[PDB]
Order: sequence, then C-alpha cells, then structure tokens
Amino acid sequence: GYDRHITIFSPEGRLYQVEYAFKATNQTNINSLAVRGKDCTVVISQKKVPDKLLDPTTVSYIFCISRTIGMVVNGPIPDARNAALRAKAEAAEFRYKYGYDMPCDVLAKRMANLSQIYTQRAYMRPLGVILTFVSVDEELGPSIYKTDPAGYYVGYKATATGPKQQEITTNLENHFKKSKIDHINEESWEKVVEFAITHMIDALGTEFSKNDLEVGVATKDKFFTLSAENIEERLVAIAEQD
Amino acid sequence: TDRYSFSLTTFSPSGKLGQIDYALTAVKQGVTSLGIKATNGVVIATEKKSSSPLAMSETLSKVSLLTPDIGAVYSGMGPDYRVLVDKSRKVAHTSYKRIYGEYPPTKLLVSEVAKIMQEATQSGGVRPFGVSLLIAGHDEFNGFSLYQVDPSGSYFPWKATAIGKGSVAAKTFLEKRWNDELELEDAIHIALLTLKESVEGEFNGDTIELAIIGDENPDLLGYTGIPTDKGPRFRKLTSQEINDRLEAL
Amino acid sequence: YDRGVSTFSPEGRLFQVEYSLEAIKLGSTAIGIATKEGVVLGVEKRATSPLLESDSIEKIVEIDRHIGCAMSGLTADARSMIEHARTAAVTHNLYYDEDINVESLTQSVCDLALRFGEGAERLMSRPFGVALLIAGHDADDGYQLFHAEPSGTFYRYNAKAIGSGSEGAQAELLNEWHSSLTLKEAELLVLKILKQVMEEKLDENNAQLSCITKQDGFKIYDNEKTAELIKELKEKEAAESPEEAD
Amino acid sequence: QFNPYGDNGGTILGIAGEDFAVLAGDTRNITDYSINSRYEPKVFDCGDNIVMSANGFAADGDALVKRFKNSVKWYHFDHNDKKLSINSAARNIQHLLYGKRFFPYYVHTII
Amino acid sequence: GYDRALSIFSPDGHIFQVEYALEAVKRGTCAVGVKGKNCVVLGCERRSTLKLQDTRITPSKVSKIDSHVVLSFSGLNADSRILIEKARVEAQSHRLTLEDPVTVEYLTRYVAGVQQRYTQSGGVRPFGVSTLIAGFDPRDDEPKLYQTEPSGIYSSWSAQTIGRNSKTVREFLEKNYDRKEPPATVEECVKLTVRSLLEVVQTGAKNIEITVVKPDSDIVALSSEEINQYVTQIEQEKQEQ
Amino acid sequence: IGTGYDLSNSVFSPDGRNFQVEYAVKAVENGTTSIGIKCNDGVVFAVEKLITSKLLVPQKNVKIQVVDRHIGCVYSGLIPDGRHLVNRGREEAASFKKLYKTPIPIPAFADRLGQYVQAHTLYNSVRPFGVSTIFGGVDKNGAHLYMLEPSGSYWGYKGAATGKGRQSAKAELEKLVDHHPEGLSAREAVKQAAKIIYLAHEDNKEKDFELEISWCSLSETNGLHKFVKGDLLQEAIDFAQKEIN
Amino acid sequence: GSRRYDSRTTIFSPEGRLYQVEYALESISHAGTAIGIMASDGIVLAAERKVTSTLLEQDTSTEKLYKLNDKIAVAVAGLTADAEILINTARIHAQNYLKTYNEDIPVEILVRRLSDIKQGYTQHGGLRPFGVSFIYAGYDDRYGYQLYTSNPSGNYTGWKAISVGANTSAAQTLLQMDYKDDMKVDDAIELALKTLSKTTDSSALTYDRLEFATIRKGDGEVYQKIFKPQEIKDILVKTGITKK
Amino acid sequence: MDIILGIRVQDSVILASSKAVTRGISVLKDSDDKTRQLSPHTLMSFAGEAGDTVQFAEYIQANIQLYSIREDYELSPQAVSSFVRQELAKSIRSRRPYQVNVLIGGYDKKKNKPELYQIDYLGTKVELPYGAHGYSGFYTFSLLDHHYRPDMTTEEGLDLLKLCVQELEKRMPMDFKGVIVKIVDKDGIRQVDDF
Amino acid sequence: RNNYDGDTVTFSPTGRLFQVEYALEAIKQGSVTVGLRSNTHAVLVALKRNADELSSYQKKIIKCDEHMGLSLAGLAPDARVLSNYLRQQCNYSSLVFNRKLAVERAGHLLCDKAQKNTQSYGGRPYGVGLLIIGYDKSGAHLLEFQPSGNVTELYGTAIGARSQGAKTYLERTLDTFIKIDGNPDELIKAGVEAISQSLRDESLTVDNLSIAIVGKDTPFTIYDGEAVAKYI
Repeated sequence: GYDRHITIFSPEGRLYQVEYAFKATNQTNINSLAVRGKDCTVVISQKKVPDKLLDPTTVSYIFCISRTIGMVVNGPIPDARNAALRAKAEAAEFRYKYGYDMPCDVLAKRMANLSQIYTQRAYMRPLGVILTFVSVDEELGPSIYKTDPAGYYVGYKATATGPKQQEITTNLENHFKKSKIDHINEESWEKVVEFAITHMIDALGTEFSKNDLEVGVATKDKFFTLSAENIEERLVAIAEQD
Repeated sequence: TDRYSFSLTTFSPSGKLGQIDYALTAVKQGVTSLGIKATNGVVIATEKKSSSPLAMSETLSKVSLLTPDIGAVYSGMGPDYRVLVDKSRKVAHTSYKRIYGEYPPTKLLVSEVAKIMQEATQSGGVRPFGVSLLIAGHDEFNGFSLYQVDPSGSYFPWKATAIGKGSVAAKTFLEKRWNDELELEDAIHIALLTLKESVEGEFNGDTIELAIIGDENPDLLGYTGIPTDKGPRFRKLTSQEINDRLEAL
Repeated sequence: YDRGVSTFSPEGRLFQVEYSLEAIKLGSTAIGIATKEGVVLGVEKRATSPLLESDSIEKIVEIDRHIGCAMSGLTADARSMIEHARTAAVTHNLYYDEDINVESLTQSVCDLALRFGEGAERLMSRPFGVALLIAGHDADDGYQLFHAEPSGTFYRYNAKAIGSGSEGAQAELLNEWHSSLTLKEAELLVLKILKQVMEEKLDENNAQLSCITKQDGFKIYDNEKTAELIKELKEKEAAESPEEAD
Repeated sequence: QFNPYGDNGGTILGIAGEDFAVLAGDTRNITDYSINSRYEPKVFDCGDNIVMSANGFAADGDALVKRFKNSVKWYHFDHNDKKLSINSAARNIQHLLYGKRFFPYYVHTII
Repeated sequence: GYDRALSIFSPDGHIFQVEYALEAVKRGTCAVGVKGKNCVVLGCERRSTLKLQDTRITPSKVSKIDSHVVLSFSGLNADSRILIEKARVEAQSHRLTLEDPVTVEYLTRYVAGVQQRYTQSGGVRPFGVSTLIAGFDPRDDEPKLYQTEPSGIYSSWSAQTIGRNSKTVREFLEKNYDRKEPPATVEECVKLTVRSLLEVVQTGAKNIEITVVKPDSDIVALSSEEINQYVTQIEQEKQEQ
Repeated sequence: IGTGYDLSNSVFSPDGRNFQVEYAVKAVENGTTSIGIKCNDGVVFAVEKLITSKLLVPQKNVKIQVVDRHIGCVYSGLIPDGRHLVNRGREEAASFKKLYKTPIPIPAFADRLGQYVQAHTLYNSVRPFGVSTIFGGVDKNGAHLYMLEPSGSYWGYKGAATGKGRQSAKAELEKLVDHHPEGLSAREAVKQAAKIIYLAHEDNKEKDFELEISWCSLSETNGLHKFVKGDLLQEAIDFAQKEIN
Repeated sequence: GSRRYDSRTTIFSPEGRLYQVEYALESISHAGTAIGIMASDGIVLAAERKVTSTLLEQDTSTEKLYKLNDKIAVAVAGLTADAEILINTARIHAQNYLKTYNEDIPVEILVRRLSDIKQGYTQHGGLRPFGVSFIYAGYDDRYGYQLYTSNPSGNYTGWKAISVGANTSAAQTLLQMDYKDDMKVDDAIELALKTLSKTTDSSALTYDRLEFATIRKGDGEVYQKIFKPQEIKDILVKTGITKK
Repeated sequence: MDIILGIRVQDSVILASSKAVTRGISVLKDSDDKTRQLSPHTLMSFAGEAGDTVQFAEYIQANIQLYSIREDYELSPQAVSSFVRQELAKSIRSRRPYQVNVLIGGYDKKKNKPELYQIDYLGTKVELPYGAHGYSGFYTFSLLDHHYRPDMTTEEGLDLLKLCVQELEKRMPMDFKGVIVKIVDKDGIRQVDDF
Repeated sequence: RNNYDGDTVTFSPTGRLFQVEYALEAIKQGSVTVGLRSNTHAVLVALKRNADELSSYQKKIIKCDEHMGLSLAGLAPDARVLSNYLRQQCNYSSLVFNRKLAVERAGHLLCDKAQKNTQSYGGRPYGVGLLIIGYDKSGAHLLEFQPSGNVTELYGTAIGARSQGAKTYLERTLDTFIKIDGNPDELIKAGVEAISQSLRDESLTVDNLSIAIVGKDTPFTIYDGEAVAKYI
C-alpha cells in the first residue's frame, strides 16, 4: 500500500523511503575514500566532469564546513548542498553559543539526529546523501565520522563510500591488517594523500589524471582542498614510486 | 508545511495498532540485549556488532548514561535510541532536577520516556519508535530497579529479562539461572553467559558493552569536599575488565 | 474523497458547486416576481408531518426593512448567510447613513459562497447547500430580484423559481410575465405556479407569501390574507373559459 | 521626548446658502514664528460636489484628506458609481476620525 | 491544525456524514415529546432493564438546560453531553447579557446552529444526536416543543418522537393527537405519552421515564410507581377492547 | 516493487528517483530555447520568443529578467514559475545587500536559488519548479554563468542551453569552447548567441520567432546588465541570418 | 498531497458507528479482565495481569489499578500508556477542582471530564482514540459509594457491579447471578475473585497474576487500600482458591 | 466607601448594604441593592469601584448558577467563597484588576450552619462571626466585640445591626440613605421590609 | 490523466498541470469578449450572457482604475477577486508614489498572483481569463491573461467561446485598426465587427452588449443600454 511512500513501518518493520534514499546516494556514480594519517586526515573523491560546457572548478562534492571541519558528500548535489549549508550554520551557531569550534563527531551526531527526525516524521523526506566529516579534533586527533540517511553515524579509522565501496573497504582492511596500526604512519600529509590515491587506484583499477580527483586535507586548525596542480604533483610522485 | 496532522497509527478492525506491532517486529530483528537485577546492583549488557573492522566500535555506545544513578540499553534502531536518550536526559533535568534539586527516580524517568513514546504512537505525522529499552536505575526510596519500555509506550519491571533476536533463548536461560540472592558479580557472570549464546562472532571485551548500577564510585565524582555527595552508581565496564571476567568463564 | 474539495472537473466546473446545486434541486420551491409595483416572494413550506406546526417554517426572512430573502435547499446553512447579510446591511447604514443597495447586499452575500476549501484564516469545508432569492428596493435601480447560488455567482431576474419545480415553474413564468404586471397579479401568479409545482394541495398552511414595496417595506403575509388570495385565485381559475373545442 | 503633533496655523470657513455652499481657507502654511509657504492649499475638491478641509496639523490633515478621497473612490467602486450623499460623506468622515479616537487627527474638519 | 474536510457534498447532492449521523440517531433509545393545553411531557426509553446497573447515579435522558427548559436526545450520549453543556453555558450567558431567561426557540436555534457549524467545519464530524427541547417562555403559559436534527434543521411540533422505532410512535401520535383538543390535563398528556411509548417499549414500565414541564419553572420527574399506575390503567382498557 | 511513487512530490521511487522532478524537467523540455555564453569579461544571454500570432506587440513581452543591477536570468519552461523564482532571487539579493552592503556575488545567488528549489523538492505539498534557469553576471571575481534544473541542481558553465533546441545549442556551444580557448568578446558572444538561437529555432521551426538578447560585460556594459537593442541587435540578427542562410 | 494517507479517524460508518471506537473496543476486549463490585460498606476492584512471567517484579508493578486522588481509584483495561496519560490528566483535574473549591472532587465530575476528553478525541483532531476502558470506584458526600465505567466512545455509566476487558459476557452473567443489593465488602471480594477465577484464560488464579484494591469507610474516613502480593496471596488462600 | 456589613447569628446570616450610590456631588440613587443571590442559600454583598462591582457580582452569579444547573446541586458556602477568592487572586495580577470587596453569607445545609466570609479585592478570605468592608468596620467591630454573643437569635442580630446603623449614621461623614438588610437561613433568603 | 488530475501540485508524466487546463476550459466555455487597441485608444467589447430570458446579463467588464480596466471570461467570482486585487495595486501605486500603475506591471502582478495558486496544495487556479485595457505614460495597452500565469501584450485579441473568428478578423484588420488614432467611435465599430465575427445563431442587442473605452483625454468608461444603440 502506502507504507512504501512515507517514513512509516512496513509489516516487516522496515522503512522503504530510507532504503530508497540509500539507493539514491549512489546516483552520482562517484566513489570516495577517507583515511587518517599520523597528524592529518585525507579524503579523495572521483571528479567526473562529463560536459565540456561545464566549468570544472564549480564541480565538487567536498565542502569546507568550518575552518577545521570538512565534509565529503556521496549523493545528488541538491541534497549535498542542502546538508552543507545546514552543517555550516550548525557549526557557526555552536561556535557562537558555546565559545569553541564545533567538533567533528558533534557535528556528525547533529546531522545524524536531523536525518533521524526525517526518518520519523512524514512531511520531511530523507536526504539521499552519505556525509563523511573529517578533521583534526583538538581532543581526539585525526577524526573521520560518517552519517547516512537512516540517522546512523559512526567513526572510522578509515572509510569508503560509493558503488565500489566494498572493494576499497576490503583494500584498506587488508593494508591495516598487514600494518596492525589504525593510521598511516607518515609525518607529511602529501605522502598520506599519495597513499590514499595509490590504494584507490589499486582498488578501483583505473588510472587518474589531475582532473579526475578531488583531494581534501584536514590538518590541525585547517581544512583545505588541493588544486589541480598539487594533485598532479602527487600523481607524479606516485608514478615515480616503485 | 506539515499537513500531516492526522494519526499515522490507527486501530485495525482486528483491534490491532499496526505500527506498534511493526515497531515490535523491527525490535525483534535487533541485536540481543539483556538486563539482570541483583541484590546489590543491576547489570545491562549487549553485543557491539560493528559493521566493518575499519569502524571504531567504541565510538558508538549502546549503553548510555541517563543520570549518575540510571543507565539504559536498547534493542532495535540505533538512531531512535540515540534521540530517545537525548530526550530522556533533557526531561530528567527539566521535569525533575530543576524542580526538586535531585535526579529523578527510575520509575518516574521510565514513565517520562514512556509518555514520549506513547505520544510518538498517537501524535500526528509520526511513526512509533523502533526500539525497546532496558533501563537500570537506583534511587534511595526504591533501591535498585530494572524496567523495560516497548514502542507501545508501556513499561514493566523485570527481575531479569532480554530483548532482541535471541531474547527467548536468553530469557529461558535467565529463568533457570536467576534467584533472589545473587550478588553483583554473580549477575555479571550470568549476563556474560546468557550473552555468549546470543552472539555469533568473536566474544571479547571489544565486541560487548556492559554497564552496572552498583556501588557509589567517589573516584568518578571529580571533586571532593561534600560528604553528602557520593559517587555515581552507573559505571561502564572497560574492555580489560570484561576480558578478565571472560578468562574465568 | 480521492481528490481535493476545490478541484476542477475536466469540463471546467467545481465539483462541490455542482453537487450543492443538485442539493438545491432537491430543495423546496421558492418563486419571486418583480414588477414596477413591488416584488413578491412565495415559498413552499413542505411540512413532513401533520403534527409539525407549519408556522415554524421560516423560509422567508427579512434582511432589512427594504430587503427580504427566500431560501431553497438546505435551509440550515442559510441561517449563517442571513446573519452576514443583516449585519452587513445595518453596517452599511452605520457607516453611511443610508440604505445599502440591493446589488451591494447580494454581492456581499455572494462573497461568502466560494470562501470554502482546505488549507488556511480558516474557511468552511463545503459550499452552501441553499440558494437565495433576494428581493429589495432602492432609489437607484428601483425594485430588484436577485438569485444567489453557492457558486459565488448571482443573477438579476424579473422572475425566478428555484427548488424542485424550478424547471417547469420557470417555463410558465416566462409565459406569464410582462412589464405591466401588477402586484396582485404577481401574487396570484406565484400562488398558481406554487399550486402547480407543489405535490400537496396548496393552502395557507403549506405556502408562505411576502412582498417588498417602497411604502411599507418588506411584509410577510399572514395566513388569513394568503388564504383570501388563494380563494381569489381559485375563483379566477374556476371561472375562466378561453377554450375552443369544436 | 518626540512630540508627534504640530500646529501649522491656518483658518478655514464654511457657509451654506440657498442652492450653494462655499468653503474658504487661507493659503499660509507656517510653523512656530516662521512661514513655510505662502500658497499651500488645504480646501480640496473630492468629487460628487463635496469640498473638504481639515485644518490644524498639516500631516494629519493631508492624511485625512487622502483617506476620505480613497474612501469615496472605493465607495464608487463597490456601489455601482452611486453618488456619495453629503450626509453619507459626513458619517464616513466621523468614522474615519473616530478610528483614531486614542491618537486623533489634530485637525478641525469642515466639509 | 487538522482541517480535513470530512463533511462534503456527494455527486447526488447529499452530505453523507449528516445522513450517517441521522442513522446513529436511529440506533439510539427512543424519545418522545407531547404538548398539552398548559404542560409538556417528555418520555424516554431505558435500554431494556439490566440488574447490575446503578440507577441512582447514571445520567437520565432528560437534562435541564435552565430552570424552565428541558432537553431529551436520541443518538450518541457523548455528543449529547457536549450539546447540553454548550446550551447551558449559552443560557447563562443570555441571562447575563439580557437579564431575561432564554426562550425555548432561542435555545433551540442555538443548538441547531452549533450542529450546522459542525456540519460545515473542517476537521470535525457532525453530531450523532437529535434533540427534543421543551419548556415555557418566561412569564408565558404557551407550551413550547422543538426538535433539532444533526443537519441543523429545527422546527416546532405539537407532538414528536426521535430515535429507534420513531416511525411507529409518530404514526400512533398522528393517529391519537387532535390539534383541536390537546390533552387538557397533565394526566391525559402523560397517559398519551406512556401509551405511545408502550407501543414500542414491549418491556415493562421500568423502561419508561417520564418528566412533566409546567409554566413558571415547574419540572417534575415521575416515579416508577406512577408509571406503573399509568401502564396498568392503559392495559386494563386495552384488554376490555 | 509497487506502483504510485510518481503521484506525490518528494516520494523516492525504489530505484532512487523523484519522478515528479523528472516530470517537471519534461515540462521544461517543452519550452522555448534559451542560452547563455560566458565570455572573457562577462556573460551574454539569449532567448527565442515563439510568435503565436501577428497580434502580439513586437519587442514587448520581455522574457529575460534582471536581478539587482548585475544579474541576468532567462528561464525556459513554465514562464510563471520562472517569474516566481526570479522574485525570490531578488528578495535574496536585497537581503544580502542590506546586510552586507556589497551586491550579492553570482555564486552566492546561485546557491540561494538552488536551496530554494531544493526546498521546493522536499514536500508533498509543493510542486517542483517547472523551469530551467540560465543566469549569471559579473562580480568581484569576474564573469559567472550558471544553469539550474528543477531538481535544485545547478552548475557553472562556460556555456549553457535549455529548451526545445537545447541540443542544437548544446552542440554549437561545444564548438565555440573548442575553437576559442582564449575566450570570446562581448560583441562576438552576442553575435554567436544570435546565431545559436537562430540555429536552435529549427527544432521548433513551426512558427516564427523573435530574438531577445541581454548581456553583462565588465568593459562593454561596465558590469551592468543591459538589454542589447538597436544597432547592435540588428548587427547580431544580420550576422545570424547570413550564417544560417 | 498528504490527503491520500489520512485515515480520517473521526468519521461515521454508513450505519452510524465510529470505526476507530469499535476497533479500540475490540483491542480492549483482547486485554486483561477487570471487575468492580460496589457493596453497602465499601467498593472492591480486581484485575488480572495478562503479562505473565516468573521473572516479573510483581512487587513494584501497578499496571491495572491506579490512584486518582485519595478517594477515587481506577481499574484499567487496554493500552497502559494511554491509560497513564489519562490518569495524569485526571489527577491534575482533581487537584484543580480541590484548589478552586477547597473540596474533594465528586466522582461523576471527574468521570464526565475524562469521557468528554475521549469524545473530543472521537469527533475532531483526526487522531486515534484512547484504547482504554476505565472502572472508577469512589466516595463523595453526595452519592456515597459510586462505581462508574467509561469506554473509548466517550460514554460513561454507573453500576452496582461491572466488568471490562476480556470475557465480559461470562463475567457479567456470573455477577448478575450472584449479586445482591445487601452484600458486604468481603462478599464482594469473594464474588470478584470467584468470577475472575472462572473467567481466567490461565490455569488458575495466583497472587502473582492479580491486582486488588478496596475503598472502605472503616471512624468515618475512607481508606484506599492497594493490596500487596502477600495480602493477595492470603486472601486467595483464605477464599479457598489456593492453598498454603 | 459604601456600607457593607455582615453578622453571623445562630442559624442565620444577616447582611446589610447601604442604599446610596453617589457620583460626583449628587446622590444618584437612594435605593440600591448591593447584593446578588449566588444561590438559594448563598448571598453576596459587594462594594468598590463603580462598574467593577456589579460586573464581578453578576459574573460570579452566572458562574454559580451554571454550576448549579450542570450538577443539579448547590455548592456549599465554603466552596463559593473559595471560588470567589481564587477569582479575585487571579484578577489582582491581571492587566486591570477588579477592585471589589465582598461579603458572602450562606446557610450550609449539609452542616445546618450559618457561615459568613469576608474577601477584599486582593483575595484575602476570612471566616468571621461579623465582618465589614470599607470604613464601616472601624466603628462596627468595636460594638460587636462588646455586644456579640454566639447563641443569639435572628431578632437579636437585627437589633445589633440597628445599633451599628445608628452608630454609623451618627459618626460617619457620608449619608448612605439607610441600608437594605437580608437574612439567609435554612429557608432561603428574605429581605427585612422595615429596618 | 485519472491519476494526475486530482491536484494542482501533481505533474503529469508528460509534464502537464491538468487543473490549469481545466480552468482554461472553464474560460473557453464562457461568454465571448474582445479587446483592440490603436495608439490613442483601447476598446473592450463584451457579449454578456444570460441564464434564460427572465435573467439579467452578467457583467463582464470591470473598472480597476481611472486609467485601466478589464473584461472577464469564465468564473465571475475569480474575476471579481482578481479585479479587486488589481484595484488595490493601482490604488497603492497612486497613494504611495502619486503614480499611475503601468499596465505591464499590473500584468506581472496578476501573473504572479496566479502562479501562487498553480503551485501550492490546497488551492485551485483561477477560473477566468482577463483582457486588460489601459492608457499609461507609455500609451495604450492591451493584455491577455490566462490563469496558467501567462500574460501577453497584443494589439488585439479575444477570449470565450468561438473567439477564433474575432481573432482572425483582428489578424486581418490589424493594419486597419492600429491606425484608428484619435477616433473612439471607429475603434468601437471595429470591435463590434470583430465580436460579430464570433456569433452563431445570435444578433447583438443593447441587452447583451457592453462597451469599454480608455485613452488619451478619455477616462476608462463603460457603455451599457441605450449608449450602445449607436452601434447596433
């Protein structure tokens, strides 16, 4: 009947709109990877610009929420920008009301609670987006916390989201099982970027050019995104490795 | 515009509230959690089923603190439980502590959470909560108490029980194993035994969460100088303690 | 119920409006005739039992001393409309020290007709289920008779019948009306048309008459004068022989 | 404190004869012991052969004149261009003035 | 908040919710009202006669709106309570603003208007109640009896009945009521009322509840023994045939 | 599994689509052609106006709207929805200016419109916009051209086109981007826009059309949005008429 | 938009019934059995717990019998949460009447307040009705001992002895067979216990599956006694239902 | 102020109220009944600001009559006094409070006892054997403190009230044009024809 | 259709709003009216329709301001609502800015007012088409407004039943009536001919004909009754 249309329970105890939003999260057909370094945090995403009439500088799914928090979105760009604006407003309001910058996990929990409110109320529809917040929290160090359209959120040593998410996840798992540590033992953030790009090339099995990647880096008290030429330099360094 | 002002949970001709039963169904598919009341404390326990080993299971807590003497665990939908714990903390602070200067007793806090959930089952444009809650608390005039709250908004006091997938098999195990003279460590051991059945993967301090409402811990108060202020009764066990007690199973 | 209350049909009409028009079709009979000597309003009381005191059937109401109204259909709804009319009339006096024009009163009444729907100022759920014949006199447009429907539309009729016999009655009205019609002639004409379209034998207990004149204003005829007019029309029709059989 | 009222002087006069009326006013608009303008008329024709003047506070007088002209416009709109009776205009002006019974137009009005 | 249009028009020109409320009225206990030359009698039917029922506290079918107006109903009891409360409040308000008790016609019209508003408002269903309002105007000896239906229509009646089996009782009343000769005495009115009720209440006299209204606020409820006297007297005449 | 996911806005289908939004896009595709071209110092917008009859007053019935004094917007699809969206965008720009003094930057205005539309695709009580809007202008960071779809999705383009002949236009634009890496001039962009409108008119060649061109250039219009009129309009029309025939 | 999903909880059936009222009454019929009996010298309330488990702390459990004030108590049949909402509102109304008039609330006034609340839920708002039936037992100086009942329909009535919940037909038959106007409180207790034991869906009545309450006059002051587990077990073994 | 006096005698309550209402320097009326029958066994005399008095009195009367009709029962005098006190205490902190003082006299039939309550415009209620509002008490109380006796008869109470009225007419600056005297007992409310 | 024509908030799979089209059909099933302008005048000729022969002829031309008026075709109440809104807007212009509201801006306001109803749940599009004539600081203007929200300026047009005859007459007579500058009676005669080009089994009479004229040195005036006998 109509238990498939709004956020009410099916006889099996499931919410079909949540599942369909989850399915919609992959509409962009882009894979994103996130890893923690020794003192930084890197996020890589596929930049796919099909139309040449497009301004390639405007195509991005990574957002600078605050001076410290970055957020990469898997899902349509309307809901992506909606979540981005809401998260920026929440971070600013938190900074104003409580006197310090909003933590990564706190913003993630706030967005997950909002998604849960969408999960229980009828007039609000879920947002077909998966949100990965990354930062270097002053109390927790490198932090990666991810939320989904179900209101669920959790933190990772390293994570991946997208159509081929299982492959990248298994790759990272194997690497960490071999290293027996929960981070990329490297002092420079450029090397962690190179590690992430290398392992994404290994998992997805495709070569990238400078215009095929978005690279966000979060260091203590800063979150930025690399330009095309910095990504090209990282790809050159990767190609010159063994 | 929220035009959904009508009830989404109505009575069927068979005298059934469909959404309530469907929430109970969603609860039954949740991971098993359990609670056991002893003579000098209560114990709540559940399995920390992570999605991927890349995920840090400690960052997500199934056992949460409501008041320094009242904790809670759940079975069902994680996000509903999280927002319910937030609402419960806020209602315990506002609707009691800001009025009487003391934290609410277990029965009244459970009643408030039950009111919230019933409003979720009767108000307009909303579905019932897809969780079942086991709340273990301690107050001075009622002692220790363990309550269960269902999506229907009803709550019951249990000497010991469990909810989730392997609830029945767990509950039977508790009936043959429980008595009215158990000490706190006995309840902890029985909880670990009952949980070991309803778990499929590894069974260690990093895959299980367990909290106790036992003695007052003044070392966890953070300040000294007030003799009338003793430590909290709620304490989550560390993975080291869980594994130490597993080593003697 | 699968569509909205203010939904358009593929033909370009409002469903609830047409349904209320049908309800009006199922209503009692109300006929008005306007002449240079005044306007006459006659209604069928339609008492559903002999024990019902026929006096308590007030289907002709006074909006003001110069404006009278007859109702047809779900008469209950008309109550609210009548109030909105009466107050409005007196208010136009209070604000302007003069009588409100008949067309202005009718337009103000019609302004409520389409004030229905969902959303929300909250509006009523359904349109009115009653049609109105509003008769009056002002120094601008003389004697006037208006038909007001729950469609928000109002017309001005020299003579109009609404209700059950409203179709057949209307035809005979078109055949029996002229610009030189007098007041007594209009009274007897309303009586005759009512006697034709009424299922019951018309007497002074199941029919009610009223008239708006410039002199005496709006006056509702009592049972005795109405019965005398009924006897007069009986004598007129019984003593008429304009036939040519051979 | 801010004083919301002021006096611009002026004088108006109204006479009614057999088949005519006359409303006259001085064209001097002043403030305190200074002249603002020597020709600022305040006796206006509103239509329907109705002349009005609200003398006193210039702002309130202008506001009332504009409100009455708007009222006659809407009275023509809503009543089939019916001529506004002089007594009807007087009643409507009474209601306009009493609308601000507790913040009055500091003007003496004559039509 | 909730403004869903529940009472709307049907393609044939019918407001279904109103008719279904009338049907709910047809399922309620019977009530009857009769006008005399100087008194009004209201009779009501008791749901069979249960033994575990406490009759001292259960609300009666006849409720006073003021000292001089009474109200009987047929249909849903809760909607009747709502209408009775609104009517009593309006009676006190009319006393307060007019310094004169309300007329039966005015109270009847108020109740009818309330019901009509409930048939044309959003988010609400019409009243499943039909009402019989009886009494005497202040300082007036002329009896007053009115009826209102869920549709909002109100009308005066020499004698009327509402509820289940009201067709048979209305036929009996149309048969045994002479407008030229209304029951001159209170006894005649009560006898006609109890006879009309016994035409449908096959059970005993306990099922009959009679109240009599007389001018200057003279409202008295008849005892079960008086009802037994009336039923025995009418039955003995029937057997004579 | 099931049916009825397209009868209510904001309802996700089992595949993960908002069918009402795609129906609005289809409604857009039924509209006239409108294009935008970003040159080196500004942007030029052009639109076709289908002449339903000779009774229409020429040069009237303007289709391109202006926001603030530097933003131009042209919308293909349901004209009333585009007018409403332009009104909301003007309100957003007025708020931004009143609070921050500076005129609203083009990307900020784009994001404002996008959030408005995305909100309009969030509830079953509001219909998604039935128009695709090509807008832009010159701000402190140079020229910006954006296109916004009924889904709330918007992007920055070197050139954009929507409507019936969009594909035709989308072809010609792709030529220019390839043949002018250095960038077009404002006047040359106006001529190319006239040409592209004339070419895309063939997809709706049934009735005759009227060309409407506006532009916002840092040097030609000093950063202000102005309608191309008079001699420059006739030059662009003659250029297009010569290139097509 | 949202019109397709509205169940319209407050609409009439073609016969003239309230769908949700009847369905909630069915849900209540599927609930525990509660019996109230009024005697000449007191009133008794008895109720059967449908939740049956040996691991249920029956001591600190009160799911069927609740206190409104100190002179009025309620036996509930149906959804416990809606019941508790109505109980809180009823306590607040009683205390408001006390604060206003400085007199204890008459029973019928509270009963009619709750019934009007229920009806309001069965006429406007488009919300589901309360799936709860109440048995009120009270004492006021006007009518003395009083036993009332109310259902989701918003209708309320009075009784000498009445039952709500499951097996109400057989319970009413037994009560009507064994009731007398001159019974005492102990006779009423025995009758309620026997009716519950004969209309129970379990093996036999035990203390852990019972809630019991008595409102008495034993001095001139009324006592509202909620029975404890041991008191219930003792009255059970004394009436002969059990043995120990 | 106006003369508002009350005395509680064994099996009766007597209330006296000035008959004069004066606005400005002119006595507008000399036959004003400053009482309202709240119920057949409960009467209330009132005095205070012009307008507020009769408004509050008739409002209380309407509410009490509505309660009496709704329940077919008469509220005890204690309950009516508590209701009026709560109304006044809610009024005092409103935008425009009621400035009315009331004496409530009633024969409680369930206790078969007379009761008299005094409440000022603030909501301070007291049960007294005798009470007064305005300046009147400043004299009458003394007399009562000397002449009151619990086991008095209704006629003795009337004589004591006559003494109070004489003292007021002797030592009061205002001419209150006599008083209306009413008695509330088990048989209801009556008005002394000649005082 | 059946699953997409219940609300104005539901798009058809082809991208159509059916309620809007149903309102347009409600317009098409109304009395015929025609408007035509030159460079100095603007005329509305309306054929009022009656229920029967005992009924009046419902008014079709409404005055909005001393320089601007409109003619209706379809639902009379929606026409009254829109005309009252337009009166309010012209009045606000004159009072706040001492300015006559431009016809183009009036059309914009009406278009936005309709678009408000064609996108929100719990509301219907208006059920009337409008023809607006007005003389402003830019000369004479004629606008055609449909409740879809589309308003267009034309030298001449017509709406109602069989409006195509009048439209084609104007299409041919364009070069002729656009030159009727400074002659009101000739423009009125041209409008009467245009509306006669849309008659089937009927003749124009003083009872069914309404004229409206606005222009330079000519306030928006309405002619009914004997005043139209000079054109019959």
